[PDB]
Order: sequence, then structure tokens, then C-alpha cells
Amino acid sequence: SLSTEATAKIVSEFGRDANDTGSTEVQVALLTAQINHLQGHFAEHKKDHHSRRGLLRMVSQRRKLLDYLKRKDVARYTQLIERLGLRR
Amino acid sequence: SMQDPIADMLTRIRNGQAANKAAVTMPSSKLKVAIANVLKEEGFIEDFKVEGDTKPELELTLKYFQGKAVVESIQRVSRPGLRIYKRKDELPKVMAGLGIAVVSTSKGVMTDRAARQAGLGGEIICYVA
Amino acid sequence: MLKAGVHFGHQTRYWNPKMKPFIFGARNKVHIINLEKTVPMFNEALAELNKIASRKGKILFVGTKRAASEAVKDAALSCDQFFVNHRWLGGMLTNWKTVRQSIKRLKDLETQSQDGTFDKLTKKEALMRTRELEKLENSLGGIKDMGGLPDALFVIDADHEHIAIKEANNLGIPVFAIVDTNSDPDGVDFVIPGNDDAIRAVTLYLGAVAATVREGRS
RNA sequence: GUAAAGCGCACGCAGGCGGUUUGUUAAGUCAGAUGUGAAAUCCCCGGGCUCAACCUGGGAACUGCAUCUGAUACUGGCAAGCUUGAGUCUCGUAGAGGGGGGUAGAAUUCCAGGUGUAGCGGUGAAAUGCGUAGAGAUCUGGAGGAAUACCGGUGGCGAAGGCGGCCCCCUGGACGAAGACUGACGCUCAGGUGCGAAAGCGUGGGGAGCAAACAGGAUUAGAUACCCUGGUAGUCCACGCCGUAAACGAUGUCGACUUGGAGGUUGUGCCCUUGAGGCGUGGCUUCCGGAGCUAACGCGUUAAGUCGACCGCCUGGGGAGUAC
RNA sequence: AUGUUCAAUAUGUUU
Ligand SMILES: [Mg+2]
Ligand SMILES: [Mg+2]
Ligand SMILES: [Mg+2]
Ligand SMILES: [Mg+2]
Ligand SMILES: [Mg+2]
Ligand SMILES: [Mg+2]
Ligand SMILES: [Mg+2]
Ligand SMILES: [Mg+2]
Ligand SMILES: [Mg+2]
Ligand SMILES: [Mg+2]
Ligand SMILES: [Mg+2]
Ligand SMILES: [Mg+2]
Ligand SMILES: [Mg+2]
Ligand SMILES: [Mg+2]
Ligand SMILES: [Mg+2]
Ligand SMILES: [Mg+2]
Ligand SMILES: [Mg+2]
Ligand SMILES: [Mg+2]
Ligand SMILES: [Mg+2]
Ligand SMILES: [Mg+2]
Ligand SMILES: [Mg+2]
Ligand SMILES: [Mg+2]
Repeated sequence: SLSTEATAKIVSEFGRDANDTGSTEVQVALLTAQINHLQGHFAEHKKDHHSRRGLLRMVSQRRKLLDYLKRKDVARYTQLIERLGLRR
Repeated sequence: SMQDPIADMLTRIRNGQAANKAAVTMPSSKLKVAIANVLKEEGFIEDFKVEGDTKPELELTLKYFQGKAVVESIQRVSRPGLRIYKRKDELPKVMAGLGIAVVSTSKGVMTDRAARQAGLGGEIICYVA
Repeated sequence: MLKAGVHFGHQTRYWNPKMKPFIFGARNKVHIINLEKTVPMFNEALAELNKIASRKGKILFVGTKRAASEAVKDAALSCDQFFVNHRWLGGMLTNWKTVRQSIKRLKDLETQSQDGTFDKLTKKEALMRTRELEKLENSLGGIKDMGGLPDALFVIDADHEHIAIKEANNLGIPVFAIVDTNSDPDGVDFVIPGNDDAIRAVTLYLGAVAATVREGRS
């Protein structure tokens, strides 16, 4: 999901430019947008275990990228987590 | 997930010698080039190349004496799960001296005989019999 | 180069992967053999034949398929050598001890058929004896007057006659065999990559070996 | 793999391991030295008991430890890179992948009605059983539940369990071509967490068919079995619990390398597409088989071959995977 | 169609 327009908007909002789409901030922002989105899908489809497996893969991917960003540059890490609404 | 490229180089040599391939190409590296230099000077391998700049490839020409491989048994000793460093007096003797034991010393990578000649030991990379 | 014949290409996808350096670039699901590697090894085989026939030779010719049989017969008898133009009896060389006795029985049957008593016995026994002589000639005709053991085995189909190859290997008798694309080129001491199905190609091979062994006969 | 032994499957913290280049450090590592490592003992060369045991002289060793000075190949730390790992984006493809909702047809059963009549049903043979109160058979109408013939395929998807009528809604993953993008962000994982067939448990519905238990009829020496006639939980649905299977390719995950053949499926590039063809290049997958391996059977590029990382497990058969 | 069971034991060589 997370249609081309929404993901390109996140790319432009969170990256160097629209071509810069693989940077850690953009990857984390896209995973976070997808997770906030899918929270509604799993609000009622509680028994969608096969899709929640991919959701948890997204959560773990976002956490691994956040750890990388933290131990790579703490300033960008703090900026991204506060701009994205993270830490529990 | 590629956690010992030195062992991968060794097993590439072994598989190529078992499959009677004349050449064996691998992702090159400075340590791999050192070990290949050691093998080429000690006679277990023919000439080699390090061709490539942004992604260098190491091309080793393997040796066959009659119809059999020259590299009899090339065994990795100091694998990244158990490192093996030996003193000068503790350096091994592969095939009772007529095989080599590539060891990394402070003066660069050299064979067991060379490390003993120079009076220092190091990390036993591999046994080439 | 294409010196002569049609031995330039043979068997399809059934190729032995060990016959790689001689397959030239198969065109339409048919593996063409590299003549640039065929001709020098063929002249090497012929040179070793010259050398071993200089030693007065004992050169078996093993062709058992329905193509190579008569050409093998003609070539061997034309020069002076011994041949196997039918099914290779398991143990002709390695079990030479008991096949020498069947050869002796064959020669006894033959001398009796010439100047003996195959006529002055029962007609049924006699027909049985001439049929047994027929079997013994059909099988051991070429090895009939073959002294002791051979000195080289010119095998035509390494895949079809691989019992003779394996039987010469454990005696150390050298093997000069025509190794098709689908064959195992290991027991052959001097391989000759070529075609087997073509009667004309096999006749080329047999004329070559006959001429060269006749040369070596000094 | 089958001898005991791969967790049911994955996620993942501590942990272990870690692509490539340069610089720096010198922790590991290595070299030398200093101190020490009691003596005896052990060992070596002697020497004294007539020999020997024994005693003893001198060494050697005490394979260790900390400190000092050096090397910087490798490992480690820091700094900076790099892209071949790993990810992100654009387009597209296939799919019983999942969750929710709605319909379709066939058929079973029941009910109401019509025709019609003495059988039906079942078996090895029968009988129980249903039937003149009219069954069975046949037609019409209605109800209700469950599963989706054909397609259907050693086909596909999924981490495993598992998932097949059609349609819609929400959603996960995989793969392919071309590019850009971040730049080692990776592999594994004790504990932990989640998913986990069937049976089973709880509450509430539902209940056509099938059917543990049960009842009857047979078989039988007996028959609390197989067989027959019925038949209740259950099978169905919602939400909870269990957490186990011959949860099995009896084969942990990840990565690299090493002859081939015939397929299946899903992509893709080009050429004569001068058709549905030929020639390549990817993903998944079925069978045969080479080297090699194996006790053998067999595995055999999807290895049980050659290696690396991490984990789990095994230690004679019972007792017992029981007891506490 | 169905159709049950059977207690435990010897062996032997050269130029
Ligand atoms: Mg077992
Ligand atoms: Mg398993
Ligand atoms: Mg960890
Ligand atoms: Mg490294
Ligand atoms: Mg140090
Ligand atoms: Mg002492
Ligand atoms: Mg004395
Ligand atoms: Mg001392
Ligand atoms: Mg360093
Ligand atoms: Mg370093
Ligand atoms: Mg860059
Ligand atoms: Mg665990
Ligand atoms: Mg549960
Ligand atoms: Mg159940
Ligand atoms: Mg229930
Ligand atoms: Mg029943
Ligand atoms: Mg279990
Ligand atoms: Mg199963
Ligand atoms: Mg198991
Ligand atoms: Mg096989
Ligand atoms: Mg228990
Ligand atoms: Mg009894």
C-alpha cells in the first residue's frame, strides 16, 4: 500500500531531494507512515496474522534503521524521532 | 553470510582444484593478495592477477603436476570463530615440513619457514599441504 | 581441418560433460567435434601405433556395432591384426585363461570340420557341432590365431564397448579409442574424438589404422 | 536423513561472528628484556653409596604473571571513505498468501403436496431398520446447513501450520527489467515474544451430511472389533484457552564455491515473430544422474559434496520422557 | 467374508 503519491510526498519531505529515496530518514519515515496506516487495518482485522507478520517485519526494519542512525549520527537520530513522533 | 572471505578463497582454490578448473576468480582483497603471493612464491599456485579497480577481482591460475592437483589439502586454521596465534617456537610443521603454514606476522604474511627465519610468529592463517 | 570423411559432428544433448574441450560449438542440437583437436591427437594415436607395430604388435580391433563390424574385419585381416566384430565376451583378456581354452576348442572343431569326422557321425550331433563352431567363429574369429595377449586395443565406440576398455585398463594394455561426444574419455589412453554412427567415418578410421599398422610392420 | 540426536515455525534483546580502502591507536597478537615463577620433585649432563634403589652438584624446566621497549600482517577501538552484502523508490507480473462481507450452482436431508405401489435398505450371507398408518421410486414448492465437482497439474502461494466456486473491500509477501538512492545499516540467536493441523476445553449461537461414545442386528469359541442399521458430542460460526502431531524434504538458519540431462511454473531482452519459432537472462520448482560424500541405502548446484558464522541437540537398551 | 495357538537343545580342520 502507501500509494506512489504518498510515498513520493514522504520522499520529498524527508530526503535530500525526490531522487534521494534510500536515505535512512526516508526509509524510516516510509515505514512509520505504513505502520500508522496499518494500525487501522489491524484495529478490526485482529486475526490477520499473516499480514501482521509483515507489519512486524516493518517494525523490526524500522528499529534496525533507527539503531543504525543513532550510532551513526545522534543529531539526525534525535531530529528524526522528534519529527516523526517515536519513542513509545 | 560471508564472515570469512579468507576461508572462501581457500575453499574456492580447493573446489577449483577438485573440478580441474585452470583458473579461479574471486573478489580480491589486500590479505587475499598477500596469501596468493605467498602461494605463488612457494609453488602451490601459478601466476595471478588483481585486475579491477572499483570491484577488484583476483584471478588465480591453479597448478596440476601430472593430472593431479598441486594443492593437496588447503585447510583454514584461524577461522573467525576461533583465532589461533602461535609463538616462534610453536609454529606448526605441515606434512612434517614439506608443506607450508601461511602465517601472518608483524613483518607481513609469510610461510612458517620464513616466520621462523625471521624469528617471530603470528596468526596461523592456513595449512597448505 | 576436414582432412576427409564426415567425422566432424555427432551425438546430441546426451553429451558427456567430460567431453568439453572437443565439442566445438554444437549448431542445431547436435554436438560438433573440434577437428583442430581431433587431427593432432589422431596423428599421435597413429604414431604410437607405428611405434607399437614396430615391436611386431598385437593390436586388437574392437568394433561391435552393426556399422563397424565388417570394416573392422576388413582392416584387421588386411593388415595382420586381430579383431572383435561382435559382442565383446566379458573377460576376453582379463580372463584369458579360460578363453584360451574356448579358442582351442574352436580350432579343434575347425580342424575336424576340415579333415575330421563332422560328417561320419550323427546328423543331429553334426549339425549341433557345426552350429557350435559357427558360434565360436562368430565370437572368437579374430582372436582365433592370436598367440598370447594383445598389445593395444583400437576401440571404436568407447560407450558401447566400455567392457573391453575397462578390461584392458586393469591389464595395462593401452587403449586407442574413438571417443564420441556422448562417451567416457577416461579409460582411453589415446582418445580420437570422432563420429561412430557413420559407416563411412568408421571406414575412414579403419583404413587409417590399417595403413598405419601396416607401416609399423617392419 | 534412516543407528541417540535439527527446537513445529519464525521474530528478536544480551551474546557470538562480520564486506572493502586509507589513516590512527596498540588492546589482543608477536619479539626482546627486567623481576618473578621457594626448595624438593620431573628431565639432562655428571659425581658418591661394591651396583642399584638412594643421596647429591650444575643446568634445564617451572610452558605462567606483571611491567618496559619495540612490529603493525591479522583481530579489536576511533575517524573518513567505497560498493560488489543489506535495504529504499519508479513500472510490471503471477499466485487456493491473509482478514471481512456478499452471492451462485450441484448435491444430501427434512417438510408440504401430486402420481403410484409392494416393497425398500443392507450385506460375504443376512438381520436390525424403513414400509399398506403407503415406503422406496418420480415430479413441484419451501427450509436449512456444510463443502465448493470440472478447471486441477511431482501446479501455485505461505516462515511453518496451512490455503482451492465467483465477486467486492482492507492487507502481507515474492519475483523481473531499467535506473537512481542510503552506504555494512549484515548473519545467527540462550532467555523472551508471537504464529502454530487435528483432537480437546469455556461461553453463545448453529446443526444438512458424517460421526467418537451409545443402542440394536450380524460374525464369532467370545467380538464391549472389523461389517450393517440408527445415533450424541464433535465437525460449522464468534471470541477466548491448549500448544501438541510420523508439526517429516525424519535433513536448523545464513553465505560462498564445485560436471550435467529432461521437465513444470512465473518474469524478461533480442533475432527471421520472416507462427504458436530460435537465441539468451532471472525467481521458484519435479525427476535422473557425475565428482565427492556415506555403514550402506542413498544425497548429489534446492548436497547428505568443499568451507565459514551462529544456534539447537546426542552420549547403550529398558526404567522414562516417567517420578518429584 | 470371518478363522486362534505352538516351550524349551548339538555344530568341526592342513603341506
Ligand atoms: Mg533416530
Ligand atoms: Mg525443521
Ligand atoms: Mg544481538
Ligand atoms: Mg573485517
Ligand atoms: Mg599489545
Ligand atoms: Mg623449583
Ligand atoms: Mg656411580
Ligand atoms: Mg635456570
Ligand atoms: Mg590495526
Ligand atoms: Mg584496522
Ligand atoms: Mg556514496
Ligand atoms: Mg528459544
Ligand atoms: Mg493462540
Ligand atoms: Mg478443532
Ligand atoms: Mg466448542
Ligand atoms: Mg457406524
Ligand atoms: Mg515434539
Ligand atoms: Mg504436516
Ligand atoms: Mg525431527
Ligand atoms: Mg540422484
Ligand atoms: Mg510428564
Ligand atoms: Mg493360549
